[PDB]
Amino acid sequence: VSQLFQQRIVRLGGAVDDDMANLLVAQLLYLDSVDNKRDITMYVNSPGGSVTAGMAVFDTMRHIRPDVSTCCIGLAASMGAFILASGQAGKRYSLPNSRIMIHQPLGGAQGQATDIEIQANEILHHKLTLNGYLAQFTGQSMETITKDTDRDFFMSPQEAIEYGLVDAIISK
Amino acid sequence: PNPLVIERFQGVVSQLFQQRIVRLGGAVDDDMANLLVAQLLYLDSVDNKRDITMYVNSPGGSVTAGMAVFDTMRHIRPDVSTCCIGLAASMGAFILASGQAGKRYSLPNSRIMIHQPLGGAQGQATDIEIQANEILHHKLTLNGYLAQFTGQSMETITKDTDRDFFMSPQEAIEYGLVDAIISKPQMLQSREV
Amino acid sequence: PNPLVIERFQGVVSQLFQQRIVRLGGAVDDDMANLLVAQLLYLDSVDNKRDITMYVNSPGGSVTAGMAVFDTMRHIRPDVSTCCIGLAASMGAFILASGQAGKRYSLPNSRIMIHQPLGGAQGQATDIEIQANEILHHKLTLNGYLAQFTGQSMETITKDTDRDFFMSPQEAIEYGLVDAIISKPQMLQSREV
Amino acid sequence: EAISVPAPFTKVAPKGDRVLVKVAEEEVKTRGGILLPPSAIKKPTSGEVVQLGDGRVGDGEVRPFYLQPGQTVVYSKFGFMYQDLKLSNGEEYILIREDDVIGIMPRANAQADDVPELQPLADRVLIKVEEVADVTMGGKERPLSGTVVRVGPGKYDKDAEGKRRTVPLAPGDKVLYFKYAGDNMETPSGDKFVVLRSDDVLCKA
Amino acid sequence: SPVVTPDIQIGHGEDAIEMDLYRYLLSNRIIFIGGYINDKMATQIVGSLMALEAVDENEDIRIYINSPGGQPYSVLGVVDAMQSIKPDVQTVALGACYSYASLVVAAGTKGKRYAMKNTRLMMTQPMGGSQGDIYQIKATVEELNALYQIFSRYYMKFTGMNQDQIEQATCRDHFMTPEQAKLEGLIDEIIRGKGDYTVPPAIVRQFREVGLVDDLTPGPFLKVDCN
Amino acid sequence: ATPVPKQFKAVKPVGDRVLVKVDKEEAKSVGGVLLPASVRNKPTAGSIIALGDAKSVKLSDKVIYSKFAGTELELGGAEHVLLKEEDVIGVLSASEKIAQLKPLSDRILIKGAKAEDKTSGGVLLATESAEKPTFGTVVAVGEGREDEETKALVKPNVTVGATVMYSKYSGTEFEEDGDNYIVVRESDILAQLS
Amino acid sequence: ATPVPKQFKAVKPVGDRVLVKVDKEEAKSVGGVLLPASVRNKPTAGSIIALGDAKSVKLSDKVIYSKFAGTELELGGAEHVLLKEEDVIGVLSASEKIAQLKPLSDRILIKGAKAEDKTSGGVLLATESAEKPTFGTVVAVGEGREDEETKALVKPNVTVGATVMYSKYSGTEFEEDGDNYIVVRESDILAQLS
Amino acid sequence: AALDITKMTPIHDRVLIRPIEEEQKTAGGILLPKAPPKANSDAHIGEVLAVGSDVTLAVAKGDMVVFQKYAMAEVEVKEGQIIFVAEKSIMGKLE
Amino acid sequence: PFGLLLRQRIVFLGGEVEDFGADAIISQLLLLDSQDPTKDIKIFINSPGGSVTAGMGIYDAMMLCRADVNTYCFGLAASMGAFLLGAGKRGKRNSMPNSRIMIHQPLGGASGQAVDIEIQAKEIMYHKANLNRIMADYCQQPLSKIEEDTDRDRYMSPLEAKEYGLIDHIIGGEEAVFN
Amino acid sequence: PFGLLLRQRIVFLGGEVEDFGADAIISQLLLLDSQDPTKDIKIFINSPGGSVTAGMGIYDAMMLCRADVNTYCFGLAASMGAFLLGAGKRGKRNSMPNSRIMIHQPLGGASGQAVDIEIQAKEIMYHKANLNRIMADYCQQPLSKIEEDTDRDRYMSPLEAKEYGLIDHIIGGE
Amino acid sequence: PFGLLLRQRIVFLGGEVEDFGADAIISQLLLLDSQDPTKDIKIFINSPGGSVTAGMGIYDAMMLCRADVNTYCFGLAASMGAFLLGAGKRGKRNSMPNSRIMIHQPLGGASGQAVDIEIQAKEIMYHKANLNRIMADYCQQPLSKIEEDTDRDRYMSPLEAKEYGLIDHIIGGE
Repeated sequence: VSQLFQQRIVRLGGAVDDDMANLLVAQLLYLDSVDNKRDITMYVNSPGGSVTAGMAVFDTMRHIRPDVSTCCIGLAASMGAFILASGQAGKRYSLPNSRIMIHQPLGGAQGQATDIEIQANEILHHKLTLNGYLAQFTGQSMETITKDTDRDFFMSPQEAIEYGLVDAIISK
Repeated sequence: PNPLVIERFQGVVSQLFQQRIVRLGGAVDDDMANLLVAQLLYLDSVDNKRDITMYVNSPGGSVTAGMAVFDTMRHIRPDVSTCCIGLAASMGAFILASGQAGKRYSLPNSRIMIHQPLGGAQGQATDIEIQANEILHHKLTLNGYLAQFTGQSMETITKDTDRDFFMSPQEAIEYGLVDAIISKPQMLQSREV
Repeated sequence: PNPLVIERFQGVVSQLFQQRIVRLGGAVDDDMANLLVAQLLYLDSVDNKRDITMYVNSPGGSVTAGMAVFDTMRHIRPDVSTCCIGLAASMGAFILASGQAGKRYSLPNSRIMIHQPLGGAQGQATDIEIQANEILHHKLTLNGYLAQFTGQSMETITKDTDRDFFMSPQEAIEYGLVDAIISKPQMLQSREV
Repeated sequence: EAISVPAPFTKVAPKGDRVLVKVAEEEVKTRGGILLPPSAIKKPTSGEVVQLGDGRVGDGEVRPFYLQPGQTVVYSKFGFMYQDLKLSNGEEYILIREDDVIGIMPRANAQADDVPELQPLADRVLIKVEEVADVTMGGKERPLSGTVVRVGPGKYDKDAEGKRRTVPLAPGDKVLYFKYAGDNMETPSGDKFVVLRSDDVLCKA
Repeated sequence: SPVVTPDIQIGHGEDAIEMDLYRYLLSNRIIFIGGYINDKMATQIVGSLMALEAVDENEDIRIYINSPGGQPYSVLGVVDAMQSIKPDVQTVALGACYSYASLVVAAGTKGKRYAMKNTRLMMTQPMGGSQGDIYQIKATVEELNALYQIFSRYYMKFTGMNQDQIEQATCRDHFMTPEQAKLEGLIDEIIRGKGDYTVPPAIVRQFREVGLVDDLTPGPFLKVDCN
Repeated sequence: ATPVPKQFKAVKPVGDRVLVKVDKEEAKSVGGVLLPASVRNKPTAGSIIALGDAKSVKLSDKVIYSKFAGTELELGGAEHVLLKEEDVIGVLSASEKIAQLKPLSDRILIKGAKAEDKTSGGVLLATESAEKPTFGTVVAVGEGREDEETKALVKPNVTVGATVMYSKYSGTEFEEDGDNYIVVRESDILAQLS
Repeated sequence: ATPVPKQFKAVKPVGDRVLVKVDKEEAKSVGGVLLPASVRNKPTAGSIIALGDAKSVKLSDKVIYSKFAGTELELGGAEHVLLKEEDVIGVLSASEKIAQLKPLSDRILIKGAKAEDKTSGGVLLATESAEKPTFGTVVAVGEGREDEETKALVKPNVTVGATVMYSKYSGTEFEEDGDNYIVVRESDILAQLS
Repeated sequence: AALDITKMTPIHDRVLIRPIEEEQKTAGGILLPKAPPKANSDAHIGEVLAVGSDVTLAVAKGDMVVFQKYAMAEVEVKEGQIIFVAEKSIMGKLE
Repeated sequence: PFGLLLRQRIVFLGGEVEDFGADAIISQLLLLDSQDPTKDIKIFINSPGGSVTAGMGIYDAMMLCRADVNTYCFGLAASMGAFLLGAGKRGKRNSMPNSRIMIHQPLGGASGQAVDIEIQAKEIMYHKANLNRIMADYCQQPLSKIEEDTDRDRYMSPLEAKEYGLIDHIIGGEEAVFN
Repeated sequence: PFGLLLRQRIVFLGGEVEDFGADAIISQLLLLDSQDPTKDIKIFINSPGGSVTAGMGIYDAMMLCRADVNTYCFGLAASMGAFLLGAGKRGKRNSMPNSRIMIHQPLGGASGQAVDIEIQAKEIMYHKANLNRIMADYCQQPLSKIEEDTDRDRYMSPLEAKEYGLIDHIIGGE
Repeated sequence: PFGLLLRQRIVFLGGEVEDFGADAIISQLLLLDSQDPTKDIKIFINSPGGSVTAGMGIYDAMMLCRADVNTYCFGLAASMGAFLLGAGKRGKRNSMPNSRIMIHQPLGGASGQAVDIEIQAKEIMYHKANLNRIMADYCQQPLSKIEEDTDRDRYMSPLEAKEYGLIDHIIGGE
């Protein structure tokens, strides 16, 4: 898997947690430092993950002074699809038979009754942060993003272009 | 545990080994004590006159493993300068106190704990009193060497290290554990008038 | 344990290949026997006349895993000198007895243990008597091979092999397991007058 | 690689015993739009000599280089063992080695037409590719046959004579070559060419 | 080895260090089969068979087999790939063979099937398990009959026996000695030591079945009348 | 290092071997915090006692040298280094300023024209550049190499006021009140831009 | 080491190569305890069958060599080494004492001026693997390397009775009844401490 | 050189050899079927040209010399091995 | 080893298909297409199953490859490898003469909310509907006949796989296939 | 990965702060000051918390070096990296616009006698009074409001963290 | 690590000596015999105990060495290292002045059939008669004084271990 590092390809595989997010931004610090003109293509394949782990890789891609390219491989369930929509307009690619799922992220509330209400406000703040940023990436209204994110909704790659998740597909 | 951090941890301890810096790894047991005595018996090849920096950080451990490190620190020709960063246990602070007199340095934010060493006993009736006597022998030798390092009396050590006794290096410099503290001089702040 | 002991053990085994010494250690398993078959055919390729000093120290193992170790020593061109260090087992002393006559050595404080092979049977009623014939095939061939190595009769072997029987190196010369004892000459100790 | 010069000086001095050339012809910014496969951009670049440096110091004796400023040095652009030192007025001074000297081309300021007329300068030999099969007795590889067109002088001899011992090959001989043994060249007429070093010259055929 | 197995290798040179034991033996056209034959190591033996195929098309690829069994479809993929290559394959039987490793040593070329003196061979019908509804029970018995019909005509091509002798042998658990497997046609040559001609107890029972040895005259054989 | 026996009381080097005395054991230059592990940016340059068969090294020179130049020895309680003439940087003048350190071997001293901070206060996705291109300017030149034809030391065509696109991590680095001073190879000048 | 069919037996080494036979495996001096293959400290102490173009040594000389001297060959029904002229030390006399060796090439045999009791009965000692400092007294010296300029051999500037410093792990070590003896390069001498 | 034309005489700076293969492949069913990679191939020289750029080879045609383990190319021409040996990789003759 | 077949453009698909094992085959498939878009790529499929999410990425990777692909079935092909068997180029599909072919729908578990169950119930039906219409293209079979043969959990011999349209050629001259 | 940026003084506090994990951070911190004491050392923060005595070991080791210290927070910092976020000097404490800042008091542990409970009680009472003196230094906040902020769990946005004194700048501006 | 001291003829008897742990030390004891049968071999003992059948393979491999044997104890020698401490050459067995030396009968276990208890009791009595003969050899003590001391756990200081015969010279002074 070391041959992809010289071709400026990073791999987003499995559920995103703290040690994977530290390794993923470490590869992003090196690929922009060797060249600030060529893009970085990322193969996203994730079934979900933590709330703060997906937000730790979202902001560092916006700091890359050249654009990036995101290609869906197989499936992105409620955490990888947010990484797809945060890419550059005109560089969001996907497989023709892939799958895009948009859902609110998982997360628990362990502690006191005063503690579980003050930490659920952060989850309600995470829902306004995720749906607030996703509405600016797809160009749709604020109501339609908060309407379908409560339950799991799978999206075909053909209907993902008209909705605004991806920009094009690689058929060849 | 993550196997990726092991080669990164092995690299930074080997680069400090060229600068004569050793490390106490976790609890003191038999596997690291043979590795630690291999490190103190190798740093004399470059020079035997300059001091040896010892990073001290141990949350506990056995009794006989720390005694194998204690006797070699006071026997070798260069002075061993111990440095406690973080948390030192009863065996960890004894390693810190076993350094050269006047060259035991630390930082004033650490925690120093000294007590009688932990142990157990299992067997027959005469097996209990045999294994209890060597713990009291280890009680007398740990409290006896601490009375010579700190300069206190014999009754002072046994009545303070009877239970868990946590100290700061601001007050350990008055007892005799740490000789001096290492801290940069800060700029004076404009306080309120 | 820690792989640093494994790395320093891998080095001294690699130096043993330059002195034509193979290593039989631990329990005789299926994977370890395949590591020892491939290391015996390579030592014949660099020289087909020099002997191979086989190190034998095993506390047990499988019966069919050691059967591949046995017949690969008799068909190769040079003789294999087998030595007993520490402990021999039922699959360990069978390696000891399979050496060349006149070149089987041992140490005077090692233990030679021999018994019938273990195992078990489970399944249907026809599966019991078939699997019992497999162990009796392993019972009669090991008793048949040991009668040719030591020179004893057939009935005196199975009277000692049916139970766990330990052997001394002083009585192994009279019985026929090892041929000689390699040891340094003793010191000229004065008597008590 | 692409270092900018300071402003108050423009005259770049060489890297001691190296070759300083300049080339801006037949680049990406050119008038030709329809071209050959990318050996056409790997053509003789015809680098004009600006200034030649001193001899080779080495271990205590000055070695000559056998070059003149009135020529056009050919070098490989894909073989990035050089520096691209660009001036402020669009001029790019390229500092190449003596091993990067391919040869001389008559009528150099043109397209890839005088490739059969390439005369080597350093330890290189021009081999014409014969239209034969590549591997027929293999299954390990087999070299392809080739004909010598032009020969060049070799390296400097360290003896007391101080002469450049030339390559013993002759034009018209049949030799062998491998596909990864040297720099491949292509002509629009269909003929192919390759240049090998003297250490890769093995035998005739 | 109960706790750990060290890397038993040798690489020595005057200038550079060589590879380990299994990498050096694979370069000498020798393949080792050890452990359980699952789907993971099945691609290792087939992939090494295709690796040595591109190196040379005439040298004899040797495969060493020592396994107590394996997956029935993973052991099926190594036989038909071994029969669909150009050069001949010399098989050597190591340790024991339990109903799947005895097939690959019988699948070698004629005249190159070498078995040792104390090798254990076994041939049985394939096993399996019932699962759920009757639409899958009928699919299970049709699968076990398909695995039995494929493995039946494998032994007919490599040994040349009759189908009645295979059904009488693979009905129950039948372990074969190489002296008995040489009569059945599974192997081609017996490997012995320096004049090692010991008689195994399977042939002493075979000598008792034909009437060559009795209880009064046991001969120079092992005792067998202790039943 | 080892203590020498009082048996000879004589040192006579052969070949390209020059004996140098160590100045002091760090000379307490880091006093006030007393710094048991600190920076050693000077390889103990000192005076010369014996010459041996050296060519360009004089007896009254204050020879600076690399840390791996030779074997350390405790001549009568004082540390001594028997350096080689091949890896000498230069000699030190009467003043302790490093700008007056004139080289006597195949070395060229430069000043340096690099940026003091490549991060500009600290920015993410940074801190990597190519190791070869950099900027620096020459202040002084040292001695050249011996020629076989003329039997004399000749110097290359380099001046004392040119800027040089040199190569990083060659030689060593020093500092004089904030001003850097780097020694490079001779054989490290890409262009004499003056 | 490969077996050779014996065809003609007309060995003529090209260049300065020397074909030399190993005499014995030390006549089994340590035979009786397990018979181990041990480290050889006397590589190829035998006679030369074919000289070639070498002129520093004769045919019937008993010369010691280095461990990595040449490639081993199994010719003549025995082991043989084919080595060059750059690694010869000197001839053995009728007595096999290693102290009586005269160097026949650019080699210097030294003993080692150290104390006869360093362990002091088994004290807790370590870190004795020093690299820079060591001592050695000279017993004999030979003729130096051939100079390519004047086409002549010159003796190095070293006496036969002085203590000279040298470098660790350079050369081959020998033992003569507890006394160490190392042969070094010519060109491995630093300073005579006498 | 020995495939397209019949004039297999090489240049003055190299010679051609023919290594001899032994019958170690028969015992491969028990043992390792060949030797480990080593020098001293014990090959006879087919074409001998003494004078070259490096030191010469005072040898006759048909004799056998020793070779280094590197700095040579390998090829198979008419079922026999041919190694492109240099003139500097020769140390001496064998018996 | 495996690296010797990689430079000869031959990859292996062995073991159970996982998400970590999916992108390892996709990353090496695009490297062979960028090196030589004219040379064919031979694959070897031996899989006892896998996920329907990661298995479709192998099918899209072979459709993304501009060069032709060659397939080889040895060992097992259970519900994921049989779909990747026929998905190659027609006329260049070979296998072993005794390998087994299993055409069956993928599996899946469902748990959670009541609205959560009906989402993944029609999702695995849409995966069943998409896998049926894709496998009916290269087989030249009607849709109503190929949608009921995948419901039967019975393996397929390679003798009847040839006229079924899933495979083209059999290595061995088509006489070594045993019933 | 991590070794490709370790030569430019890049410290990643990934994972939970344990006895072995924090020791790898301390042992690499002494390496960077010994090679060059004039250039800055960058420390990245992405950790959901950790031990009390182990997480304190990163703060006093960063104060041991004589060079400059830059600290950046990625994702979530829960009472161990958030205390280590403001541990650097003023002016070079930057943070991401979407990173969560969690303020929480540390935990404790005791198992033995009841007199061993009160030893660990005053041991964590000393650690609570220690960090309130430290956190009020680089934030310019009084001790009355900084004790109640550590009482309850509060996830803080970096918009209000700039005026609180814990961070200094925001990377990107918005 | 330990490879730097393996070339300096130093071995380490560290950790609990199991069947694989004893195999690593006795394989190193014959390599140092093959390297030089003249120079000294030092054995460093730090072990909490082990089995008798694995620790007996270290004694005869040490007695097979024709060179001088130096045995130094560092820390704990519990029932196995104390036997190997006296097993060296007289005049070279030393120990640190604050180490613990425990002498004890060799441990053993018995299970299986009742007829195995016939065999397992005999090998214990054979190992007891073998070790008491060796321990009375280098200590110059009668057999009645050895058996009454090893019957239970007996820790001892190196002061009374000098007059017993386990060590010969004190290396730490007093």
